[PDB]
Formats: sequence, C-alpha cells, structure tokens
Amino acid sequence: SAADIEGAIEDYVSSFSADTEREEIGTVIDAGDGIAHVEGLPSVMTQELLEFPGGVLGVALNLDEHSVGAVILGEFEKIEEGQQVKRTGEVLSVPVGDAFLGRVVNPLGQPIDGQGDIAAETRRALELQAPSVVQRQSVSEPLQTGIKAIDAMTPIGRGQRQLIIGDRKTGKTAVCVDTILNQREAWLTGDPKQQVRCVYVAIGQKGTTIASVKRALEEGGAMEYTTIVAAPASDAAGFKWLAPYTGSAIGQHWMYNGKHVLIVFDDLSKQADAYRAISLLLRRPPGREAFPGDVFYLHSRLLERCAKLSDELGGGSMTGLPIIETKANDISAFIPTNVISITDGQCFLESDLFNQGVRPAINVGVSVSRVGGAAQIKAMKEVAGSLRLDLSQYRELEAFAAFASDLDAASKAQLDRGARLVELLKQPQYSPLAVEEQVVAIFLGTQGHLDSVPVEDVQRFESELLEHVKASHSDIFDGIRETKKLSEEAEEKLVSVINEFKKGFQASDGSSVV
Amino acid sequence: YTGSAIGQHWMYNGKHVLIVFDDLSKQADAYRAISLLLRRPPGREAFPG
Amino acid sequence: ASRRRAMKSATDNADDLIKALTLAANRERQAQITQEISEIVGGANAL
Amino acid sequence: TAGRVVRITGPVVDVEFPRGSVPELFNALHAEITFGALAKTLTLEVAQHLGDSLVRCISMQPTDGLVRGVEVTDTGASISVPVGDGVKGHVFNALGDCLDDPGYGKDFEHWSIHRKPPAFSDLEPRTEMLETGLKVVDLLTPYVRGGKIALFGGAGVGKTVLIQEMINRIARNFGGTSVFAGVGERTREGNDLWVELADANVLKDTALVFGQMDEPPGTRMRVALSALTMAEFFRDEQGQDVLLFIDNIFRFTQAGSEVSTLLGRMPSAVGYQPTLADEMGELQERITSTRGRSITSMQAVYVPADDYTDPAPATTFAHLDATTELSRAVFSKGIFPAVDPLASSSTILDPAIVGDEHYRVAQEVIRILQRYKDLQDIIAILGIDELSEEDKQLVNRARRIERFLSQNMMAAEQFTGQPGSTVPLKETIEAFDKLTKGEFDHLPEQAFFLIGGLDDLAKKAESL
Amino acid sequence: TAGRVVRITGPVVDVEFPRGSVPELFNALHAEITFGALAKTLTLEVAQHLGDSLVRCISMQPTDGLVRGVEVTDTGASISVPVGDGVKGHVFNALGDCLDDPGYGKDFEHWSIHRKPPAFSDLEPRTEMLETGLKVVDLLTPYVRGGKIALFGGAGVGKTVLIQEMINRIARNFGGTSVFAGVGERTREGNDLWVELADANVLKDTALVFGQMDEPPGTRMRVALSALTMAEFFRDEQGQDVLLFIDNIFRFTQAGSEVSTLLGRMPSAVGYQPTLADEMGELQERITSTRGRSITSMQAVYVPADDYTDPAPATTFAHLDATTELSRAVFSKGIFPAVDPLASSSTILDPAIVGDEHYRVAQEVIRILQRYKDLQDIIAILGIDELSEEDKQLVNRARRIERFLSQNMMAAEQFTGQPGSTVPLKETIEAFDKLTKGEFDHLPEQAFFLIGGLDDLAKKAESL
Ligand SMILES: Nc1ncnc2c1ncn2[C@@H]1O[C@H](COP(=O)(O)OP(=O)(O)OP(=O)(O)O)[C@@H](O)[C@H]1O
Ligand SMILES: Nc1ncnc2c1ncn2[C@@H]1O[C@H](COP(=O)(O)OP(=O)(O)OP(=O)(O)O)[C@@H](O)[C@H]1O
Ligand SMILES: [Mg+2]
Ligand SMILES: [Mg+2]
Repeated sequence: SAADIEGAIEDYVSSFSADTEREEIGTVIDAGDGIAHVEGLPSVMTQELLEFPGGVLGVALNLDEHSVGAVILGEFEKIEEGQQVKRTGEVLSVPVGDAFLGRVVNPLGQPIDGQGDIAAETRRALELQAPSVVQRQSVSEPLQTGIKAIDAMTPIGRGQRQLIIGDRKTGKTAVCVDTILNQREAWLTGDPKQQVRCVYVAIGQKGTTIASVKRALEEGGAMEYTTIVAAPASDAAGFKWLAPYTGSAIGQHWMYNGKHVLIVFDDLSKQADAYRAISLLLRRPPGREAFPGDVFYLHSRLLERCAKLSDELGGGSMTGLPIIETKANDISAFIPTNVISITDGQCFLESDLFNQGVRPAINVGVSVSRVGGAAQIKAMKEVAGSLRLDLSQYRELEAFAAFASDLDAASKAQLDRGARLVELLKQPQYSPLAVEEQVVAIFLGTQGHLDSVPVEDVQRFESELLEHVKASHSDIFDGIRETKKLSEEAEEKLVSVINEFKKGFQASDGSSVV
Repeated sequence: YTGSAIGQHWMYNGKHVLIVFDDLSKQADAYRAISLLLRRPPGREAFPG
Repeated sequence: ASRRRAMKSATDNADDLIKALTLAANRERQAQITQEISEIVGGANAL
Repeated sequence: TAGRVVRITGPVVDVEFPRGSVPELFNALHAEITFGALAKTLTLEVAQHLGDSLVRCISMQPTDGLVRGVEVTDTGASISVPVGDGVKGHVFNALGDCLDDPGYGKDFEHWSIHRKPPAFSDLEPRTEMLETGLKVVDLLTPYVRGGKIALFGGAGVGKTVLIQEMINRIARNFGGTSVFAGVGERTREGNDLWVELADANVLKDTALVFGQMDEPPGTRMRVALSALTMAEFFRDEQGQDVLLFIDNIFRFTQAGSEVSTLLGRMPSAVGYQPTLADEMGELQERITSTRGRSITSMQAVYVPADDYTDPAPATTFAHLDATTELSRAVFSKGIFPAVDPLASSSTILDPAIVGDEHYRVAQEVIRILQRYKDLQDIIAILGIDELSEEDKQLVNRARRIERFLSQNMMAAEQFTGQPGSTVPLKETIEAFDKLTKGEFDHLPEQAFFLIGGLDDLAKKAESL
Repeated sequence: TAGRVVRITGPVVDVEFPRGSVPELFNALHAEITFGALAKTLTLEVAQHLGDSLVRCISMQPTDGLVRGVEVTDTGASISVPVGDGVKGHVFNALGDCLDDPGYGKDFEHWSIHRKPPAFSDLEPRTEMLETGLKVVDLLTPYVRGGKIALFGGAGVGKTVLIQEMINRIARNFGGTSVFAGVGERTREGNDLWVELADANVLKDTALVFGQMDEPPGTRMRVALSALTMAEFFRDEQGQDVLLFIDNIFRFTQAGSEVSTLLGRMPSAVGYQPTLADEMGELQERITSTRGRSITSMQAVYVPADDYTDPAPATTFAHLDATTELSRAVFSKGIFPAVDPLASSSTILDPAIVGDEHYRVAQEVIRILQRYKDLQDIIAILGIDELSEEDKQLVNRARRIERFLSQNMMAAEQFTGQPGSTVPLKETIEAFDKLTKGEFDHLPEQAFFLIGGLDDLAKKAESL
C-alpha cells in the first residue's frame, strides 16, 4: 500500500521538468462585473483561456488594438488591476475522456465532487464545428426514456434533440433523471453499440437540486456512466454560459469515438440569461426581451452538435434533452420558440395538469417528436401509433363534456377511452419501465381491454397486471425483447392472460371488470 | 425637501406637522431631467437609479 | 338547470379568458418596459 | 501586398492594409488559423472601410484561434460560387465548397455571389397559376408560377413540412431545375432532405446549398446569395425554368442583425440592423423572374415569438406574390397545413386571373371565416347556442370550411402514416361552393379533417 | 497608500489610488465628510476597476457634502459585520454598526459579508421537513429545513405575529436562533418590530439587521448579505439551527437594479440588472443546510404588478421551496396563524418525502376546504339551507377543519397567558385524519378555536 503512495510521488518528482520557456505575460488594465481588459498578450488567440494569478481563468472574446476583452469564468472578485495574465496556448477547451464518468465537474472540467483529479485523455475545443449535412444519418434506433408518455407518444431517438419545456415545478428534471436512470439496463450490457452514456449539465440550478439529482443517479447506479457539469446559481455568468458547451464537449469526445451519449441541459433558459448578462455587461445592444441578437446562435451552436453520426464517423450519437423553463405556459415567448426552432420536438409539461395530478404533465397536441416514429420499436409503434391524436381529441372533447348534459354514444366511448388512457400513461417518479412493460401497458388501453375497468383502478390494473405477467407469462416480455414486434401469437397469449386476470381482478367498488 | 425642512424644524421642537406634496411625480420628472442633463445613466422610464 | 350549467361554463370561460388576457397584458407591459429601456439606452450609447 | 489582422470581435475581423492596397467592398480575404485543433484557411468578406487603410470584414468560418497580426491576402474578387449543370445533384456550402465530395466544382465556372438585381426594364409580373393540389393554397392563396411565395410561421407550425410537401408537388414533376438553400435551418433537416431527394430521384435535378445553424453569421447570411447565384445562372445562362426553395429566410435577417451589432451599426427598432429593408431587398429583388425566363421561389419565413409585427416578416411581406401565413391557432386545432385562411393572400386572386367562380367561392369562404373570427368572442364566453340562427348556421359551416381546408399532405405521411392526397383545383372550387351554399351542413365536423376531396369526404362521412 | 476622491456623482464615488495599492473588488473604503451639519465617515464599496488606478465605488451612506480630493483609506477587507452571541438582542445596519447602542460590537469577531456558499460536497442531498409544530404549516405547507419560504402578507393579517411565533419556536424547540434582515424596511415598521420583539421577550433570541429605506441602494443591497453572514456564523461556528427572515427580498432585487443603473450597466429583462440571477444565487444559495445545521429562511416576496412572470419573482421563486399566504378572509374569522390553506403550498409535500399518510390527509383537507370555498358563494347569497345533505355535511366538516388549523401560537402567550402548543407531526396527521372522517363533527365549532392538538380539543370541549 505504501509502495504505491511512494511510487506516485517519486514518478512526479523524477518526471518534473525544468521547463524554462516563453510566456507572454500581459497586465490587467480594467476589471468589473465579470469582464477584464488585459493589455499586452500580443499573440493571444481569440477565445483563449487566459490564466489570471488567482487561479481563475478567462476567455478572450474581443481582441482590440489596445487590449483583450476577457469574460472571466468563476470568482472574478479576486481579479484586480495590475495582475499578470498568462496565456495557456489552448483555445477555449475542456478536458475530455472516460475518466469523467461519475464525476461532478465545474464548467471547465475542474472536479468539484471532492474526489481526485481526472485523467483526461485529451482536450477538446468547445467551439468545434458540428457535423456537416453529409456526416449524419437519420436517427434509426430508440432511446427508451422509461416514461410511457414519452416513449409511446413522442419518442426520443438516439441523435435527436427533444426539448422538455414547462413552467417551474412541473416535472422536467424528473423526466431527464428518469431517462438517465433507465439506461442502466443498456449500460450493463457492456456493448458500446448499445450503451448510452449520459452528461447532465445543470445551469443555474440550486446546489441542493444538483446534490439531489446526484443522489438519485447514485441510488439507481447511474453514476457509473453519468457525468454532471454543475454550474450552480452561485457561479458567475461565465460558468452558466459555457457549462452546456463543456458538457457538449465531454459528450462529443465519446460521440466521435463511436459511443452514444445523452446530454441533458437543465435549463438552457438560464444559459440564455447568463449570456444576456455577459453581452450586456459588454454593452452589446439588446434585442427582443433584452436578449442579444445572437442568443439563437448560442443555443443552435450548442444543440446542432447533438447528432447521429454516419457509419463512416463511428456511427455514434448524442441525444439532447434541453429543458426550457417557460413562464406561465408562454410557449410563444422568445427563448422557447428559439429552442423549438433548433430542436427536433418538444415535450410540453403543462402546470395545470401537474397540479391536477397528471404526472408527467405531457400536454398532448402541443407535444410532438418530429423525427420520432422512425426511432421506435415496431411493437411500440403498432400499439401506440394512434395514441397522441386520440389523447388530444379526448382533451378537446373533455371541455364539451364538462358542460354537456349528455353526449353521443361515440362521444361517450371516446371520453371513456381517453379517461382510461390518461390514467394509464400516468406514472410515479423514479419508476422507469422497460420497453416490453411499456408496450404491454399501452396495449392494455389502446386495444380497449381497460374499457371494462373503472378509471380510478386502471393504475392498479395495469400496475399489477405487469406483475402478473412478469412471472406468469414471461414469454410475452421475452418475445417483445428479442423480436421487438408484437407477434400475433404473443398478442393472443397477451389477451388470454388479460382475460384470465380480469376474471380475478376486483375493482375498488367490488365489481368485476369482466 | 424645503417643505420637509420647514416641517422638521417644528417636528424636532415638539410640534406636530402635516406635509402634503401635489405631486411627487413632478419631482421625479424634475430629477430625471436634471440627471439626464448631467449624463447620469438612465434606467427604467429614463429615471436615474 | 341548463342555465345553471351554461352560466357556470360561461364563468369558467370568462375566468380562463381573464387569466389569458392578464398573461398577455403582463407580457406586453414587460415588452413595453424593455423596448423603452432599449430606446433610452440606445440614445445614451450615441451620447 | 498582404494586410494584417488588427482587431477581432467574434466573427468580425478588422484588417489593416498598406496605404495603396485597400480591398473593395465584398472582396474575399484569406486569413490563417494555425492552432492545430482547429487550424483552417479563414475566409473573410470586406464589409466596411474605416479609414487609415483599415477594412472591417465578416468571417465565413468561426474566428476561433485567430491571432492578432496574421497575414491577410485579398483575392481581388468577391466570394465566388461554382455554377453550371454540374452543381445539379450536389451539396455545397456557402463558399461553394462541395460537401458530398470535397474536390468537386473547383474547375467549373465561378460566379461572384454579389450582383445587382435584374434591371427594371426586364421585369414583368408573372400571373400564371401554379396548381399545387392543396385545397387551401389552390383556393384562397393561389400560388403564382414564376413568382415569389412565402410560408410564414412561428416555431413548430409546419413551414418545413409544407416546403417539402411543395417539393413533392412541384419539383417532383418539374421540367426544369431546382435549388434548395438552407439558411440557418437544421443540419438534420438538410440531411433528411438530401436523402429524400436521392430516394425520390429528384436530387439529379436539384442543387443544394447549406448554411445551417451551426455556422457563424457570415455564411449564415451569404448562403442565401450563394444558392441564389446558382439559381440565377440557371435562369440566365441556361434559360431553364428554376425553382428556388429557401428555408429559412428569417435566418438571413438574424445573421444580419448579429453582424450589425458586431460591426458597430446602431440598433434599429427591435434590435435588428438598420439596413434590414436594404439587406432584404438586395436579396429578394434578385429572386424575381424576368421576361422570358422564370424563377419560382418559395421561402419559409420564421416569425419570431409568434409576433407577426416583427420587422423581419414585416419587411419580407412586401416582396411576395403569394403569402401563406401559418398560425399557431390553426396548428393547435390539428388543421394541417395550418394555414390561416384570412391572413394569407395572393396577388393573382383577381377575378380576371383565376376566374369568376373561383374568386366568388374564395371570397364567400373568406367572408364566412371572417364572420366566425368576429363571433369568436361570444363563442369563447357564451357558446354557439346564444347566437342568432343566421350566425349559428354561419358558424357551423365556418367550422366545416375551416376543417375542410385541412389536407393529408404527402409529406405528412412520415408523421401520420395516412398517405397523401391531391385535390385538383376544379374539385376544390366545386366542394367549397357546396360547403358555402350549405349542401354539407348535415355531415359532422369530424368528417372534414385531413380528408382532401369530395369522394374522400363521402367515404369518411359514411365511416363515421 | 491612501487614495483621493476624484468623482462624486450621487451615491457613486470614484477613488484614485497609487500604482500598486488599488483595492480589490468589494473592499470597503472609508472617506470623511467634514462639513459641520453633515459630518460623516462614508463607507464606499469598490464596485469596478476603471483603470489608471481608479476604482468606482457605491457609497453606503449619502455623499452629500463630500469633497473632491478627500483622502480615502482602504480597510483591506470587505464590509465586515459583527458575528457572535452578542449580535443576539441588538439591531444593526448593513455596515455592522449597532443602532440601539452605538459603538457596540466593535470588539466582536468580524466576518466579511461576501463568502462562498457551502462547497458541493458539503450540501445535504435529501430535503428534510422542519417540524414547526404549527398544525397548518406542518400539515399543508410543510417547511423544508434549510429552505426558503415565501411569506405573503399585508396589514393586520398577523405577519409580525407569525414572525414572533417562528422566532419563539426555533428558539425553544430546535435550540436555535433567528436573524431578521430588513431589506428595505420602513423605519416606522422597523421600530415597531423592534419594540414588539422587545415586549414579546424574543429579542434576546433575535439579531435584527435593518437596511433602512432612507439609505442609498448600497445598504439595501448589502443588508441581506450582512444578516445572512450573521446567520452563517450562528450555523458554522456555534452549531445552531438558524432562521433568517428577509422582508423584503424584492427590495434586494430592486437595490441591485438601482446599483446596476448607477454603475452604467445596461438594464435587462424588464429593467432589472443583467446579473439578477447571479446575485439571487449568491444570496439564496448561502441559505442551505450543511453539516447537519441549517439556515431556514422566511422571505417576504413582493410580486410587482401582481405578475409572477416578472423577472424578480420569477427568479426568487426558483429558490423558494414553500409559500405561506396570510389572508384577511381567514384572519377576520379568528383563525390564527392566518395561513390560507388553499393559496399556500409547499414543494416537499409529495409522498416521496412526507409519508403517504401525510400526503393523503393533506390532500383530503385541501379537497374539503376547496369544496367549502366553492360553496361559500351559495352560502352567502342563498343561505346555508340551500345546501343538500351531503353539501351541508361537507360544509360542517370544513368549518371545523379550517378552525382546527388555528393554534394557540406561542407568540400569543404575552396576550392570553396560556402557553403555546407544539403538536407532534404524526399527532397532527392523526387529528386531521379523524376530523376529515367526521369523528369530531358533533362538537360545536367554538370548541376547535385556538386549540393546540387532539387531547386539548377534548379537554376544551368538556368545558362546553
Ligand atoms: N412523475 C412524477 N410523479 C410524481 N411526482 C413527481 C413526478 N415528477 C416530479 N415529481 C415531483 O414534482 C416536484 C418537482 O419535480 P421536479 O424537480 O422534477 O420539477 P421541475 O419542473 O423540473 O422543477 P425545477 O424547475 O425546480 O427544476 C418534486 O416533488 C418531484 O418529486
Ligand atoms: N401535415 C402534418 N401532419 C402531421 N404532423 C405535422 C404536419 N405538419 C407538421 N407536423 C408536425 O409538426 C412538426 C413541425 O415541422 P416543421 O419542420 O414544419 O416545423 P417548423 O417549426 O415550422 O420548422 P423550422 O424548424 O424549419 O422553423 C412536424 O415535424 C410534425 O411533427
Ligand atoms: Mg429541475
Ligand atoms: Mg424546419
């Protein structure tokens, strides 16, 4: 044991090099509100990581004739006039590598979790060009979010940008953490072509929220493959601005090496606010909602690196799940509409439904997965292809039913079917379901087998039926898993077991659901 | 402030005073004008901070 | 009875319309403040 | 001789030249970035002269790693894009560098992307109708062959779906050539469109130029002109009929606003560039057809924050023969293609150009829908039950008309499965005449969604 | 080594220092005004470094009477607040100078008001209930230990009585301490609060920090941080659970906005400072539980224009975990602590954190009270007899449920004499389970008034 302790320090001592080289040292002539002007540094690169003497760093944005304007990252309260500023010979870049798996790192890759340094393979520039049009292929394989609503109605495909969006306290981080946790079954396979690594970039979230998300991931074994880039609300605007870019860099290193990544950005609205701060402190004129004209460029530059590469570039992918905090369901505001224009579909989590008890509060009709359907296992597509329109129609019809004395028999049937399907989709927190379970549960409702069950008991009927199947006719689950199709033989078996159960199922009123 | 001064002299001497201002929006506009002529930075509705 | 139901629906729709119009009014108020500040600060920046 | 980079402000680079070698406006300059991770030959476009032999340039590639004091060599000519029959069937970037195979097009004729729009003497207003097969467009907003078309929309309304729908309607059977310009749209959409055209065998007749979102404002504003130069080469040098799709033209103005705030030009009304009208005009005016040579154009326009009064859409409205204003309200009703029947307009909706019956039916439909909009307040609070009987019947057939304008577009297949249908103009006119007269006030509303045709209407009515 | 005042523009003061002696950001500098009527020792907080060895500072005191060229002496440390057991029972300003006994606390340990939040590794990953012992809070609005509680209020709704009650409970149940930060506090209401706490005999367990409204924006912005520094000392040194009141947090935001305007920063959003979220994080994130000791906080949040989408509340409410709203409706009916069961809410009230039984009973109580509120219109217009048997039963049960959420608050001991009540959490859960099942519906309404728990209910009923 002591041998390794001595050997590591011995290697450090012997490897120490008297590196006497040439550093261009400049001097700060001004500093305030996260911006520092540095005269000198005649050979500085635009967006270079200048290193100020307090250990803090800065990104050189404006290279004027007199001086360099640097956005300071982190504790700018240490900066003062006259301090030496040293180059670092690296354009804005972050370390990347497999060592980041299971580490909470501030937006520059410096670990904050308290564990040791990170063995970075290399450094990646935060501003590398996204894959060109000819370097992609349409997303062709699913990313099972573990949520019946998302994986049935608006599926997320590997390489897709699915924008979770909704008011405060509406179940967004819950959906993202659930989709991170659900990937453990794939991670354990040990197959890079199927493993899904994760990166959770918290922008402006409270420290306690990041701690809770980390605990939720740890309890579900998700820290073996999940990185956290924490730019808490305490950090300055610079960290909140470039946290998504460092998360995207960590993810891109793996994406270009043939692996699959799931980048969550929580919230990109807090990145936009931090960039508004940086730009206005730089006196760049504001635009709509006081944002700079290039906020769209910020978010698109970010999310356009989330792609499904071609087989010629390793066939890797990076799925983005940006979270946008709307204000009072203003989906037409500036930042929401931007991120919708960049992303490939939105899951709108309505607050009225969240308070009403419908969790996750997926607002049907407004929610859609543009490049969905293609990335969805054939069983789920055959069983849930029509679910979104049916649920939206039920929502439209509920307003009429809320005031109608009586309705057409067809309208009554649709109202009932919707009132059972919405209860079926509802799901408890941190309780992801494998794809087989999701397809069976959605099959129960879409094919009408729930129509005999009272609404209030649907949750139990499904919840227990999956248990009944789970160890009485596991042939169904294994068939779905291996074949990924709901074969007619398996469908007949499934309806047989559903009826066998319904005979023995007792509702809350004591009535049989036969 | 002149009214407040005349009032405060009576106030500190043990008397009870009642000060009316028709209208403080016109003081605010006056101070806005003075500040903007002095190049002091403007905030909401052009008012100085 | 139909009048009770119809006017309950009308009150609910009026409340929802009031909420939506208040949200729109608040957003327009914020937009007016932002635009006014933009004009003032643009004038300042040109001295 | 060569200049010298003197200051860098994001994608804007100021370069100081010798006293006698200042480059002209819109001249292409070459700088170098040597930092290995992102070393590249950086193209700049001179946008201003600042005095003291300085010229301020926009950057086509992202100015990362660029160092003060590096050499800048003027090429003596503006950014050039390849042209010829060769550009058909290939994907190019804003600078004319081919993407599907990098070494392509470096031996073709190269045209400067900056050229004055055709002289007024050669313009004449096109008025021939372009039957697309969609009910809403063919009835209320008849597109103009050889003319400019637009598709205004917020985020998530159906601009790109309808753009590729019209690629299927028009380009798929077009006799001439086509060009598609990705101006600040998704690279995923670019790849999907490329593969779709390859599968539909339309690629061999399309030249694709992309300036997608992941690129700096420079290329994001010059990609439109890069595509438009190939379009104009086809229009003039070859005489072929041309299509020119541009998705999305608002990204042009947004890149303009970014470069404006960087160049130092003061902000305009809502932060846009003061030259919004001029920058938009010098682009749109080139997309016009001329006497004997047609260039149909179809531009998606992003209406930011669903605000149709924004200066960018408010400027691009005046440049269009046919405007199709997609709206959120129609989208949330599920009425695809989501066209607001009232806001949209076409200049050929004149009884002398489309015919008496067509115009009469269109105007009656518009009247019904306008009265429905005027009754929307009472409909929202009280309900249809409290209206007058004439208004009640009008609202019923207004709902039926409004649903009937929906159509199962071909491009919608991927999203819905149900195949696409094309309703010929005569059937649309007859069907909407019948709806307005009230012949179908008895069928349920649900029988008109996404049906597209009288025969399909009868079949779906029987199904319900 | 000492500088000179070179510019005075209202609160903003610019100070020149020798070449290598410029003070660091947020250092506190002392200047002197020597005029007879306005003699003062100004505290200037360095806000920006302007170059040429000039520092722009926001004066914490009026600059009326300051003279150019007057010496400015640098303390070398940020605004220092006294911290200790001695700050209990005294009232301070944002600069640490005592107000009821001037010169006091100058020998105490001094702490910089600017200090980082707890490192990530030291945050508690699980949210834990703070069992206040008040039925209504512990049942329907469970406070999060180490969280922030919105405290809406007004005139006469008993906000100050609730503040006294929470000081009492945190000082007798948890063995902790309370700190009151008057961010923009009316001098009249400040005096009233001081005398009321002195009369309630809880001042000895409370440290008051007032940034009075008459003071420039600097003190109104820094008083929250000074009070939170006192709380952080009580937490991280004396091992006490602390309760930090902040009336009013929106005035912290407004002070930040005003200082931002003074320094020349371009206003953002709706006129608020660009760094709004950053400042709010620097303040709130220091209010958290670390190493088993927590600074709970109750913050009065003024929502401007009654708009929760306004940036100020929309940034405060990202950090608030629970909301307590006091209404005239509940208060006038004799129900103290005046907490509105329906408008109030809490983020910890999910079955995951609280027990499933607790969630069930809380939801049932909310349901019954919501139905009673729905029926109150009918009660007031048509008379109670208009109700059905089920509706009458529900109304009777809801009356007693809402009257049972009252409690003989410890703060009321000074008035009624009877000692306050601390209901155990599970005891409250069982009591409201029984009461929502009607087991106590036969008792008269007056029995439930101001009764602390289940056994006290019976022992008071026997008096009727
Ligand atoms: N599917 C769910 N079922 C039940 N409760 C849920 C569900 N998802 C979230 N919650 C609960 O809702 C509350 C808020 O959840 P969450 O933090 O995910 O919301 P959010 O909108 O992302 O929040 P924020 O804006 O604060 O980050 C927590 O109590 C969480 O436990
Ligand atoms: N006719 C249709 N049928 C079914 N779904 C449709 C239809 N039109 C649009 N959609 C849905 O709406 C989404 C909108 O796609 P589209 O690319 O047109 O949106 P947009 O926001 O206008 O585009 P852009 O990102 O170019 O601004 C489609 O991906 C699909 O999900
Ligand atoms: Mg969250
Ligand atoms: Mg599109």
